[PDB]
Amino acid sequence: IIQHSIPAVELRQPFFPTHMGPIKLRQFHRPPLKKYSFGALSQPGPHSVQPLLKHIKKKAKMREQERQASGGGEMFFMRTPQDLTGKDGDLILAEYSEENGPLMMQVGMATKIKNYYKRKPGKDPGAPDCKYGETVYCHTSPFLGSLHPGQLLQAFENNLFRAPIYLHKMPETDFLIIRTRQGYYIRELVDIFVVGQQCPLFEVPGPNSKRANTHIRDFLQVFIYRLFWKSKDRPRRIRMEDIKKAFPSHSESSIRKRLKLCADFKRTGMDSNWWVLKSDFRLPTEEEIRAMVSPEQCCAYYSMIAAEQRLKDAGYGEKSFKIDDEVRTAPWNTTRAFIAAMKGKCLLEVTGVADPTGCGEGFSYVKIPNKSVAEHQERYKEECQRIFDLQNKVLSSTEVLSTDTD
DNA sequence: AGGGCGCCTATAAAAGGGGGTGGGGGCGCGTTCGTCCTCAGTCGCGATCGAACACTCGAGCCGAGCAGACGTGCCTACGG
Repeated sequence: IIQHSIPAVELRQPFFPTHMGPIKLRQFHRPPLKKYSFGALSQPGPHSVQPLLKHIKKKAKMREQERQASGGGEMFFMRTPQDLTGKDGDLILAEYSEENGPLMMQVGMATKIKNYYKRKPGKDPGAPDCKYGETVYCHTSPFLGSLHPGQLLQAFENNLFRAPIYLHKMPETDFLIIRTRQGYYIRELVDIFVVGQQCPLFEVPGPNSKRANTHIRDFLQVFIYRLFWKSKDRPRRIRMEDIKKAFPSHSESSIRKRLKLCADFKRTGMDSNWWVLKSDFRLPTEEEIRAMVSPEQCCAYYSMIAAEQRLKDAGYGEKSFKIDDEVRTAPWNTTRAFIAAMKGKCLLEVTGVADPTGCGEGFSYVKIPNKSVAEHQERYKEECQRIFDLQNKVLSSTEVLSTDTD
């Protein structure tokens, strides 16, 4: 059970962008430092980097007191955008080995760490302890390969994906800088996980699929309801211009569709007119709005449009998505293939063009039929096992390489 | 107790059975070989079932056009 932060659950901006142009899609999950137009750090010259130690201790203390003040047990702390800052709480880094994994979290979403352990035969004294995560004793593997007896494997686990992770040490040279309009802050950060290839648990839709079109529609609908809720006017009213600015690729006519059932156009002598909430229309509750569209569904959709943009950039037209190698790497194909195989509907290529590492240390998620048929499945498991073990060994290794001069 | 007289030894030849010994043939029984049958396995042929592909129909979405309303500008008429 995953409980996301309130800003994420509410699909607030900027945590959940309403629109992304080509540039943003290319930079998806890699935001570049952009200059500020105003505020302290818009100014030239040196700027102080501030310590956070007193602040970190204080927030931990305040949070624990709030915990004891009601009057123990479990509390949920991620209620406001302010609670999501890197400025307090314990922090880890996670570095993703896939250049563009099929699903990624937005800021404000939650994930668990699970410590998968397989018992040694006979008298097992229990799993080793880890600094992070909750131990899970598993007789069957949640991955493509099987755990060996006595093997502990850490992993990220959420509704988008499961992925093995490997704990490493941050280099002694490195610090985390947090940057706001107001100043820089610095934190020590020692724990950094390498993330291995994802096992997708959520299916990414194809471009212009019914699923995709239903999603943008519903997301637009949610944004609209939230606009009415934000309005302080009675009767509530919103401006077309504000919707168009958030959804610049929607025609005014398609926006009028979403508005015709809940609101009335009020014309004024000025090129700004209002849509006023109908007096017999009951605005959906917070709880009902949340049920309309989940953060996971937004993540699936984002994955599609970003991939679609990268494909266009590489010369692959919409008619391409009998199929080109590059199109096989698309998240709508890889997630579909992996999930089908998880349900026993087919097997996976494993060795193939969709291996995200390009060098045999990752899996190619491409459907092959279940179609000597005990040898067919034993060969699939053997190959899965080999790559599974290879990935764990390479990504957990502390060996120092050796810059490639090419 | 001893002399003579009986028998043995050797020679030829015939008569005919009968008896004895050895070899061959015939007859009967058993063994071996061949043929047939049965069983099992494999291959081929035919029929039936399942899967895949194609075609048709319906629904939805998008776009374009028209109408209405509002605002602004220009011209004409009315009022002071």
